[PDB]
Amino acid sequence: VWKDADTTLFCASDAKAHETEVHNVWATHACVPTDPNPQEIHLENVTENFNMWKNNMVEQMQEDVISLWDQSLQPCVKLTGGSVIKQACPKISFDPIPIHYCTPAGYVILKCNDKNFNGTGPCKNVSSVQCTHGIKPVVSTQLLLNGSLAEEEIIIRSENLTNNAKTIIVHLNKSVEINCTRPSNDIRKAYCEINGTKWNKVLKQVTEKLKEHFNNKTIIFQPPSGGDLEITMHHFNCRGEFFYCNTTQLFNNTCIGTMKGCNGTITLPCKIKQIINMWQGTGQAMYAPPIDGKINCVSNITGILLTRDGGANNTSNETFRPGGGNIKDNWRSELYKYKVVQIE
Amino acid sequence: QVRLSQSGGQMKKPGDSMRISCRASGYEFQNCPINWIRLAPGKRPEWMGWMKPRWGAVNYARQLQGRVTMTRDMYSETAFLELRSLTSDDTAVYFCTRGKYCTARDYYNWDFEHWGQGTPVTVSSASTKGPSVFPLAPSSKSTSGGTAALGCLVKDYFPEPVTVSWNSGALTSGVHTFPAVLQSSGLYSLSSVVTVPSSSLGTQTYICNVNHKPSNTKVDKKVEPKSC
Amino acid sequence: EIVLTQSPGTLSLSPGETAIISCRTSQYGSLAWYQQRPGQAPRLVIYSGSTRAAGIPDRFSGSRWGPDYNLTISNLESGDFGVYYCQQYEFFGQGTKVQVDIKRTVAAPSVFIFPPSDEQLKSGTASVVCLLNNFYPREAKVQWKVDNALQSGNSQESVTEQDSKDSTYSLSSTLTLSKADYEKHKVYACEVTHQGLSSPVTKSFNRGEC
Ligand SMILES: *[C@@H]1O[C@H](CO)[C@@H](O)[C@H](O)[C@H]1NC(C)=O
Ligand SMILES: *[C@@H]1O[C@H](CO)[C@@H](O)[C@H](O)[C@H]1NC(C)=O
Ligand SMILES: *[C@@H]1O[C@H](CO)[C@@H](O)[C@H](O)[C@H]1NC(C)=O
Ligand SMILES: *[C@@H]1O[C@H](CO)[C@@H](O)[C@H](O)[C@H]1NC(C)=O
Ligand SMILES: *[C@@H]1O[C@H](CO)[C@@H](O)[C@H](O)[C@H]1NC(C)=O
Ligand SMILES: *[C@@H]1O[C@H](CO)[C@@H](O)[C@H](O)[C@H]1NC(C)=O
Ligand SMILES: *[C@@H]1O[C@H](CO)[C@@H](O)[C@H](O)[C@H]1NC(C)=O
Ligand SMILES: *[C@@H]1O[C@H](CO)[C@@H](O)[C@H](O)[C@H]1NC(C)=O
Ligand SMILES: *[C@@H]1O[C@H](CO)[C@@H](O)[C@H](O)[C@H]1NC(C)=O
Ligand SMILES: *[C@@H]1O[C@H](CO)[C@@H](O)[C@H](O)[C@H]1NC(C)=O
Repeated sequence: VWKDADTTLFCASDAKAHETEVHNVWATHACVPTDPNPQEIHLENVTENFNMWKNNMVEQMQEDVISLWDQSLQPCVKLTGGSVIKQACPKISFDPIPIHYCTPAGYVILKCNDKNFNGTGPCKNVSSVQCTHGIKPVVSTQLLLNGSLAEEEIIIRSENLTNNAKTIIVHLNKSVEINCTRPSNDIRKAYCEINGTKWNKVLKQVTEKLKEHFNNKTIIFQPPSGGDLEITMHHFNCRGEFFYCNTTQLFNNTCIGTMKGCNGTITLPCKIKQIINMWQGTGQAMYAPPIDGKINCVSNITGILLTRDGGANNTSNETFRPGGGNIKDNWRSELYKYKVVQIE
Repeated sequence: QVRLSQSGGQMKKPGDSMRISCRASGYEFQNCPINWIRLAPGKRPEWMGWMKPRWGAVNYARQLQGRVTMTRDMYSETAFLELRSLTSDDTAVYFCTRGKYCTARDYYNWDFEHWGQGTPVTVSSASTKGPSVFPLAPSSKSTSGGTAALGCLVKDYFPEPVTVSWNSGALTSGVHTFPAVLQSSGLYSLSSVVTVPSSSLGTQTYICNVNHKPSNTKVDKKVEPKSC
Repeated sequence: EIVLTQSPGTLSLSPGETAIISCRTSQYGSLAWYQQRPGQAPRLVIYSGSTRAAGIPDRFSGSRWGPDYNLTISNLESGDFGVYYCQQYEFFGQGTKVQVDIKRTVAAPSVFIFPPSDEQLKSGTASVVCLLNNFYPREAKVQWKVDNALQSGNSQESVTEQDSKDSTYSLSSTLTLSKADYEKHKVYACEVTHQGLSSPVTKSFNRGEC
């Protein structure tokens, strides 16, 4: 017999002790080496309830990533709480590695294996593991990058779809590469490339899936209504540099319905900023100009963060806008099938 | 103790834009969404949108799209509301609100325990229009042995208010002056009535005195039985 | 899109009595009740259907039957009167005004109808006025009939405050038509139903004839 519980997890990784890359260094001291032969026990005739939106594993990972970023991506100047902090800010080696989260003695992680599991409610096919899969602590807004894919159908995730204040996570079943590049020889200017044939077909499937959740209403996408640049644009870190990419073209209603002309390569305008709003929760940070040469990162778009327009209208359509900003949601998108329980 | 304190009331014209502020205190400002709700008598409370201070993320009510803007200043813990292209329909008391449940890890937005004191905003034309005054005639035959009703219909004026007296205030008994109604035209209308002995209809003169200060209008109208 | 239908529009009650306010929803979920006193910000009374907010006495209770949520306020005090709203997410009901009523014997209204004045008819519009004078209780229904056809959307009503002396109410109803529409019909009737009347009473006039 067991029961739902919360405890202090430990992390595991395949970090290299010789590596100067920031995630490797952190993991060397914070984590233990992974298990060569992991043990998964499928629980027969067992039905468990889950809730990805109230999973405290997310809280611990959040603390870890903040700790990672604070101790590794130090600004030249930190503007926070009326004060000003000037530090050394050397260029770093930056590339997220997979981090496993595991339970100590007396505790075990339960894993939901239902292929269409939406994040909350009962799960029929449950297994028992010590550690989660390898999760890369990728910090981004609007688009979830380099994450896991849904096994079968596209899955809509929300604590409550009828509540316009709750975040919506669209979990894709097919990756769509995003190829972002800052060329060699304005040094702050950059761009991301996406195959519009692949993206629009996926986006069409997203609208159809959303139709199933909102009574066959017309599904419409719009740009963000407002907010800081970190959320009104696709914000992410590539090779230590903070990227801001305009996603207006990524959500083209014209291409997902008269559907002729947008069948090619989509190029999003990006800019590398040295003055940023920190996601860690404080204020503004200042960094050195970008490194020289070719700055490039090819990522998998594996998820989308959305917010739905509220209001006492009466139309037969729902409007969705690229969301994000709550980085805890990023971890929720990978930790959704896990929950900690205590043995007796 | 959680507090929300709002800026002062405003008078606006059609076409103007308005900006109001809501200063928060007593809690961690960036942990909870701030909402804007407006109240107008005779209408449903209307949610205009929420704003999350962390990144300034917003969600605007669909029927206000393109007209409204919500921002915040993190240092002063103040939320700001802007509404453009004002019309008469925007006349209301504007409130900022916050949910009852809010922690550093979780919140529920919609149980509004906390309200600002409200910011009244009136949107109206500078123009004024004096009332038309029509008699509400007694009746046909003088039914000696009963009481008769007569009055004045005070129609199509703007803005409020008009007042009505009878016989320069000498007649008060049985006088009823009704609260005005707002018509489809955007102009106001009301009636004032008085019940009098039917046997007095051929002896005593009945005059309603209509006053409308905004248009500098004072009208006297004698109400007498129709001759037929 | 959540449809909240609140009823009734107005409650006229005396201190010590009970107010019963209901809200019908098109969607289940957490429903809240708010109180707004005159010249004051709204106040959270009940949330999650039946949970009392802080400072709210147990005279306030929320209940639910099917899609119908009810706020019941027992032993009404002065501080209880005002307008009440139900709420689900961003949606609010139309509100229920609870106002103080002083009790007295039932009194049927005296009903008068006023044809348009010849002076107004020169302007192109026709206003027909029906007066309901000195009645109690406040609850009354007025219907307009033009050539025995029920009218909808072309009338406006107004009610006086309860009289300080005789504790009665009076009501004015105005039917507004174009001059062209007015001269199209003959019988202009206004029908009054009230507890003080054994049967609905109709006052009418025929156009043209005196
Ligand atoms: C149960 O889950 C495992 C692991 O995900 C999967 O391989 C297996 O097919 C599932 N079986 C059923 C009956 O769902
Ligand atoms: C997820 O499935 C549960 C169980 O059927 C259901 O209650 C909930 O509404 C679903 N959520 C979404 C977003 O589909
Ligand atoms: C992804 O899911 C959609 C339905 O949401 C389905 O039509 C499509 O075939 C799936 N693609 C896969 C499994 O590769
Ligand atoms: C990106 O997706 C491809 C196929 O979907 C996969 O082979 C690759 O490992 C992914 N990249 C990651 C997980 O970094
Ligand atoms: C990414 O884009 C750059 C420049 O557009 C190109 O040279 C490179 O080959 C691309 N990478 C991939 C994997 O397509
Ligand atoms: C986009 O992807 C499709 C396959 O999904 C491929 O056939 C096409 O050549 C790609 N477009 C470009 C411009 O590479
Ligand atoms: C994104 O680009 C479009 C180009 O049409 C522009 O209109 C929009 O303002 C841009 N958004 C931001 C946040 O800069
Ligand atoms: C959407 O696609 C159409 C046709 O390809 C194009 O004309 C339009 O500019 C696109 N919308 C954008 C780029 O926002
Ligand atoms: C995603 O993973 C690839 C290698 O698997 C890496 O080159 C890329 O920078 C990653 N993207 C982000 C945003 O970390
Ligand atoms: C959604 O909200 C309702 C109340 O608004 C609540 O009863 C329900 O449990 C919520 N659903 C989930 C999955 O949390």
